[PDB]
Amino acid sequence: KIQIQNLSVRYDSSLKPVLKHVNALISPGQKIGICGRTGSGKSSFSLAFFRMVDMFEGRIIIDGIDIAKLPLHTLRSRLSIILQDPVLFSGTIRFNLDPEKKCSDSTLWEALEIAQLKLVVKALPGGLDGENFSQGQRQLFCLARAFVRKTSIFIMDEATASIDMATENILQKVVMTAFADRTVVTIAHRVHTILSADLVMVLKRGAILEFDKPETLLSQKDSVFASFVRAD
Repeated sequence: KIQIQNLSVRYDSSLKPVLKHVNALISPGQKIGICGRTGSGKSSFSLAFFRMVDMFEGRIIIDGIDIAKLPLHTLRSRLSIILQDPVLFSGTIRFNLDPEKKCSDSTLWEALEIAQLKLVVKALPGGLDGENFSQGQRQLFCLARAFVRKTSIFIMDEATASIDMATENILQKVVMTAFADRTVVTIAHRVHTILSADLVMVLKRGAILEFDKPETLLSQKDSVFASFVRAD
């Protein structure tokens, strides 16, 4: 569960604030994209809440807890993420698959067969024992490992930017049967999967343009996401 109060993002990191005065209630069972001129919209959400960068004003809260006393090791860990180039150690498959204590065959062939990587179970013998072909099977195993977090809140931002096109044919397909039934914010500059997302965001002026359904947005005579639809 998520409750965010009046968030205004100002960064001690580099010059000047970015996001300004964002307040809303958001729970699981949703999808959230990020559009705009300068990208990485969801990178502000990840960086703030998972504590990468820092903001100044406002808070993005989980349950009744706010950013203040939230457990640090919990906040930057219990979450999930997907990035463009997050390849991991190629030494051992079941051990990389076991960054934490244990999954073993259960989540191994369970999420592996769930990720289409079960043929990697057919080619390479049983893991803990890497062959790289493009990023397709590579980053497929990657974002598959990420999505294997399996907890309530999953986050991905522009994971399909470098992941090329027809991969989503399976890959977005994989998310189609996955990204549902939990807390998700999913952003792509192709934006194609943001259709059924209950919330959308595009960056103009100082902060996000607006937040609503895609069909409610395209429903008005004039709306942002429509205006960013043609030129893409």
